[PDB]
Amino acid sequence: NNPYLFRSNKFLTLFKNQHGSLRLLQRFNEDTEKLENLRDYRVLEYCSKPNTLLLPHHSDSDLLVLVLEGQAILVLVNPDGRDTYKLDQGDAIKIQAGTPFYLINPDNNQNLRILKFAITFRRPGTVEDFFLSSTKRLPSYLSAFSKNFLEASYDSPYDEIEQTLLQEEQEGVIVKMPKDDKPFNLRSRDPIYSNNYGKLYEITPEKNSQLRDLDILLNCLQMNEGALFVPHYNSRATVILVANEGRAEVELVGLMQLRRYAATLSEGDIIVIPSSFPVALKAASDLNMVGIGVNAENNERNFLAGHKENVIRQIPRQVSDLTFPGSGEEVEELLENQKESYFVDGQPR
Amino acid sequence: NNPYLFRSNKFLTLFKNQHGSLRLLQRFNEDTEKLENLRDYRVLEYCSKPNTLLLPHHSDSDLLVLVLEGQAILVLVNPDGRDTYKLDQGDAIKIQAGTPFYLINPDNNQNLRILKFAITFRRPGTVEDFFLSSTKRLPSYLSAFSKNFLEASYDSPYDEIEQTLLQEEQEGVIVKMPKDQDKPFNLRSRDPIYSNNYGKLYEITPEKNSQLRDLDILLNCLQMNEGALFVPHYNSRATVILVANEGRAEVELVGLMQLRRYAATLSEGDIIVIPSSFPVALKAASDLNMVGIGVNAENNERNFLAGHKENVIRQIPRQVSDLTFPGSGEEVEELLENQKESYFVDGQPR
Amino acid sequence: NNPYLFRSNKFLTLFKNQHGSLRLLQRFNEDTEKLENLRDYRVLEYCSKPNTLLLPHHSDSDLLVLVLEGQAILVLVNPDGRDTYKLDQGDAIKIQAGTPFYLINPDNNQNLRILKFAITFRRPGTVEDFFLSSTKRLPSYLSAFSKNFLEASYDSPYDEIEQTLLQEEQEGVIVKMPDKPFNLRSRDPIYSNNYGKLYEITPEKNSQLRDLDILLNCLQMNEGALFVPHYNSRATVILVANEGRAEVELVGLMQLRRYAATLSEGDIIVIPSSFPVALKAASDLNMVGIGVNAENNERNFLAGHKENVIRQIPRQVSDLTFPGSGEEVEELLENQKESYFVDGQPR
Repeated sequence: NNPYLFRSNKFLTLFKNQHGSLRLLQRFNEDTEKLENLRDYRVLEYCSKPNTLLLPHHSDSDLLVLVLEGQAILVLVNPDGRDTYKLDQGDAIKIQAGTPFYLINPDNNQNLRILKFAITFRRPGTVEDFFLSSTKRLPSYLSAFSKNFLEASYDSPYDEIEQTLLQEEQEGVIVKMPKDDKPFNLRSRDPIYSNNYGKLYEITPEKNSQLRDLDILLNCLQMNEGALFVPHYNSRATVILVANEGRAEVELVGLMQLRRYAATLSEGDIIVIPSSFPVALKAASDLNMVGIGVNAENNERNFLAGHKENVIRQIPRQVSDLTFPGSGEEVEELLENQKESYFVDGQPR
Repeated sequence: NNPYLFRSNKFLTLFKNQHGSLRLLQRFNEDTEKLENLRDYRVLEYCSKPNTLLLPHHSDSDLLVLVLEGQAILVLVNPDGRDTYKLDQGDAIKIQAGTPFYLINPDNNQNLRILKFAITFRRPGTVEDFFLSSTKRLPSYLSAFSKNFLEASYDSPYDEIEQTLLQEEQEGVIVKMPKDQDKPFNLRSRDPIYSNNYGKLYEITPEKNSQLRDLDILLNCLQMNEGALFVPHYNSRATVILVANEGRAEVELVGLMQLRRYAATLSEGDIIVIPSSFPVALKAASDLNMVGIGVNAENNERNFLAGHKENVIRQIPRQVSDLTFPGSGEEVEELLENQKESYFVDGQPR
Repeated sequence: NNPYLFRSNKFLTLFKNQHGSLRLLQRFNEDTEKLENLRDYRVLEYCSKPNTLLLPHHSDSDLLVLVLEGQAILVLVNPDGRDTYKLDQGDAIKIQAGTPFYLINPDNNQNLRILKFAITFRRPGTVEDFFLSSTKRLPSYLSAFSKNFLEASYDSPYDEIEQTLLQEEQEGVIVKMPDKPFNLRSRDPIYSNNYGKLYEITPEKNSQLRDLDILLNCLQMNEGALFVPHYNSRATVILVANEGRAEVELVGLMQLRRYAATLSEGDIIVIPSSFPVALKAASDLNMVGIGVNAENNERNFLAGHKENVIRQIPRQVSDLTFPGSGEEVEELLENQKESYFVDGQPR
């Protein structure tokens, strides 16, 4: 029906128990040619309950980890030592491929919800995880080696090695904790658009060294019920837009023939907004959303309504008069009606 | 039959009326595996008559715009203001994806002929254009939005909005202008890299021009006299899309399992693709000028197999020549010394 | 069965005579989707006997040339002049695409064995060579041009041109004779104990490699030695058995699979990024590694004292991850004293 829309039911449950869930969005190009440009990227949700640990693993892929809800303790293990980070809501960090990490929800009441955005390069489109832990679904990758190699390696009898590393200890890879460069925040900077209806924060690869490497931008969209993000488009960034809280009425325009792709988004729903496609966004409730833009370097946002950054207002009358049915002045007058910019009252009068 | 040849009839007419035409060359990889390296690029012709306007639109693709014939006024609109450029014949400029522009042929007699070279990145191989204009073939992309959103957006009744923006005024996206009235750069802005009595070749490399560095492209303007021959050579890295602009060219291309020769006579509007490392030679049937667009251009080097200057065979020592070739070392060295001129030579039969 | 394994018989013999052979490994992705990441690269052997010449040609591809055995005289022809290089065993150089070169084995007794690693960009996965020489298998690419163009070009009669350039002189492309290169072992080895050395040039350290985003390593091990379980973060390494025989255990993936194999002279195993790998020397062996996606690569070990990531996991977390008590784990990882290379002899 709409190829740019990924309902929260298009997520595959990789793992689940009473402690938390790991879910994996289908390939962007599983169902359509129109997203060949995204085939290298995958999205994952990690919901975990209080006082949980995600057992040590490494990914074959680079991860952009982004805390939507709650607080987390991330530990990266390198051959040398280990780095520990408290991530609060809105914090993001890049976990290099090959780095072994584990994740803790310390809060005694607050759930944890984390968005992983995997950049694949080994096998494009596919994310493999390597867990050290023998569990029910899967054993330790150490167990894959022969009796000889393991014994020679650790200078130990296989019986010691098996009873100490390789036997199945835990049921799952999310377990209960005993009954008891750096990260950066989306909203660490001042919002690039901010009036009485909405804020939009944005970190660009131009401004953050972790993102320059990935050629990604992140933005945090906040709006009030009834507010409208007026028609605009990005020059370069293809933005994967994730409904975090609230419901959003989205209208997307594209193309042969002129097509309109509208949808109402609930918590967990994703729409892909290609570069140069005009888009508008009404808040059905107070909502915040999180955007991940690829091909982000040099991105520029052109508006088609409101006072500020309205490209149509920069078209001279002599040209307007020819382009449009209205006279040059008739057009210029209609564009001056709307006083606010970016975010406006989207309520029927 | 010849997969590197794109006749002028391989262009699809996107739009046409009595004011001008916009045409679009088929994908380079539509008909052969042999051009996978070009699948991200598309070529377009814009021929427009005097005192015409191309209505405001933006592309999803980066455009390299290049004026073959005439003069034009290009206006790039940004959210901040707008930039205006006079393009004369041989002028080129990069139009960023997402930039809304319009194009005017002001000359009261001279036609306008422009080459668009689209670098695609959103949907590889595909160029979409977004026109603000309600026309016969297509309505404004603004019209696509709901009655609610449009009204809320412009703070106006839909009646006003439809009559002012969305109603069809113009018949086409090329319209006649009313009666009673970084920066661009020229191919020939530098000195030609090869220049004798038979031919000139101008060349801008990404090494020398910041707009091209980004695209990893080179442009060259080839001029030759009837009967002149561009002697056998090849590029190391650059795969050149070669556009017959004026005159007719006898072209011999050598390639590969099996050894093949891909020859053809080229007319105004014809294109041949000359892969990297493929030996190529080119005789002028008439006085011709051509335009070259080379991809993978960074660090390109041109090796010749004939003439005095830059003839790689002349750099092979006699001891090795004698083994490589049937002739004695000296017999070879003597034969390569015969041809006195370089690059461009007399191509006339004796 | 094992898609990462390329036996020496999987090389296609492009040309052969009593003077030498040119052989070309099948596409990495011919038979499996699991190596999409390598589809731009091709491997070749050039084995030539003493006092031989490889006739002047240019490639459509960038070549990383690497001398496994013997010594060679490489001549690169540019439009201006020519550069001549003596390569000794272990020497490597990048021959840019389009550069015409020829190759000589001057030694009166030693064979020449060269590993060519082609980086393809024109037609991805395909290497074309363009020989100036008329031979039995193929004529000079000059012969392709018309009588007119050739005559006009060299300002000479076709008779002279044909008898001097275009006629078949030689039987084959290997005939009997009448910036700078760098050695794998030019630096100090990054790992060195009583069982093994590993040399490694990274793109970080060598500007010829920075361009190609490649690392090279020279692995030397003593019979019975074991390269303990490790993985690279980013580099996918094409591993070439040069001398000796190696037991290789490679672990990967929906299902957990082990890809073991015994490798002989000429055999290649591809070791993906993030796949744990271990390697026992059945005999004294040396191998050559070509790692792609090499920029910023990091090697994490799962056994031995130094650079063992499992040792950096704290007890409190270990206790949960593994069946053993925190200290049971900590103690077991302390048993093995040496690092990287260990005694692989069974108790």
